[PDB]
Amino acid sequence: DFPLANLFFVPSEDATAFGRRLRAAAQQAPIVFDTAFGMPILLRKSHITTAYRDTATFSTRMFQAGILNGGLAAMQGDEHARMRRVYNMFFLPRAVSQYEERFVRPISEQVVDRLAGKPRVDLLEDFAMELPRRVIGELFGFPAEKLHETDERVRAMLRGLVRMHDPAAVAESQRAYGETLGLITEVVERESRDTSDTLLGEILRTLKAEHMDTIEASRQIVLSLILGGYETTSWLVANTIHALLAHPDTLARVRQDPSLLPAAIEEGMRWCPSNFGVLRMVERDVRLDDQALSAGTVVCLAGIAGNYDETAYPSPEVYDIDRKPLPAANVFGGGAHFCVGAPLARMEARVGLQALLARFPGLRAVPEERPSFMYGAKDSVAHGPDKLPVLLHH
Ligand code: HEM
Ligand SMILES: CC(=O)[C@H]1CC[C@H]2[C@@H]3CCC4=CC(=O)CC[C@]4(C)[C@H]3CC[C@]12C
Repeated sequence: DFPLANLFFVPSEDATAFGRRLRAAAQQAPIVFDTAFGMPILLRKSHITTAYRDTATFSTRMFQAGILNGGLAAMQGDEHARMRRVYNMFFLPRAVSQYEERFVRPISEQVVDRLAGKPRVDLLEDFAMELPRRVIGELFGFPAEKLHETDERVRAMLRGLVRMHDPAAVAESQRAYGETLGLITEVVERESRDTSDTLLGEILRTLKAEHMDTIEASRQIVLSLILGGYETTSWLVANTIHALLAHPDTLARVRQDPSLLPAAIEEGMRWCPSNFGVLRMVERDVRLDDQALSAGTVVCLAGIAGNYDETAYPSPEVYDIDRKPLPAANVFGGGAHFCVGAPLARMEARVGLQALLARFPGLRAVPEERPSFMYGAKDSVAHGPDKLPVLLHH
């Protein structure tokens, strides 16, 4: 029906290959069928914009088939709106500033402390993964090590949400959720008590006030903070520091002027996105110009196919934090489901990188050890590096 393509599981030492591959595909056809994802990938900007706006035709009901069933992302319409308002409260600008001052700045200093006393470290495992894990730890009131133990299971959960037609991926996702249910239940039970003094405690109290604090709803709060708050945020941090390490003159500008960090992060989401976009379910036969999609089909909206559009972003292969306006991020989705955690993720990248750059004026990539980039790095559902080895001192 649509041309066949292999857009995702392709390794390269070039961080731009992923973005370039999606743009080139979009130039050849508006929709491709990906041989690994097993579903159509929409690449054309106008079609993606139509799809994000029309939730009656492009739903998230495919999440009712997997481990997110019962959670926010699987909800539609008014049910979705009501729970979305609860989540929104916890990610308002002032709430985020409060997390920055109370939790994220001190944690970032502690994570950077642990890198001291070593000539070289891997910023992927030792920084990019560590910081978001410890922030979620703080939100749960549980030791970050307990989350560290779930890494394989977390990635197994996510792989089956994306490759949802692959029986091995779906089975491993459901099994991994089963194998994490004890920890999730323990966290919910403790922070459901009147003695809770954690942010998760506050979220569960708000659900209780709305008579929404079912067993399933409370487990799904915890699940969403793990999958988005820990794992997915790690790769944004990783890709931003890679972009700076790969462009030493820009890294030096940003250490001398930390007010440039928001720009470095936004341009990094364009230049080296950690995500392609979203999944949607076609709810009724629909025509997109001369393209036809059948009711029941699950699709990917690959919003990042526009990142390397040279009419929009001249010299798109250049990491340029001076672009104006800054590029609109495509990694958080769109429409009514646009990532509710995005303010926290953006703030963690800024505060974490600020602490790292201030602490290590000599920071530089290990010249000899080039990272390899792929969608699916380390069995994740992210486009990112396999390692970020650095030298910390001159
Ligand atoms: C770089 C970091 C992150 C990326 C790239 C990301 C990406 C995404 C994407 C693509 C979606 C689906 C949007 C759609 O269907 O339109 C999403 C939804 C969601 N994310 Fe994030 N996420 C990140 C961090 C976070 C964090 C830190 C949290 C929580 C603290 C979080 C919680 C959620 C939730 C609850 C939803 C479902 C929203 C809804 O369906 O209304 N995510 N995220
Ligand atoms: C590939 C990627 O990074 C994106 C594509 C679809 C996104 C997900 C969509 C659903 C979702 C809802 C949550 O509550 C947590 C985050 C998640 C689990 C998202 C994580 C990141 C994902 C997996």
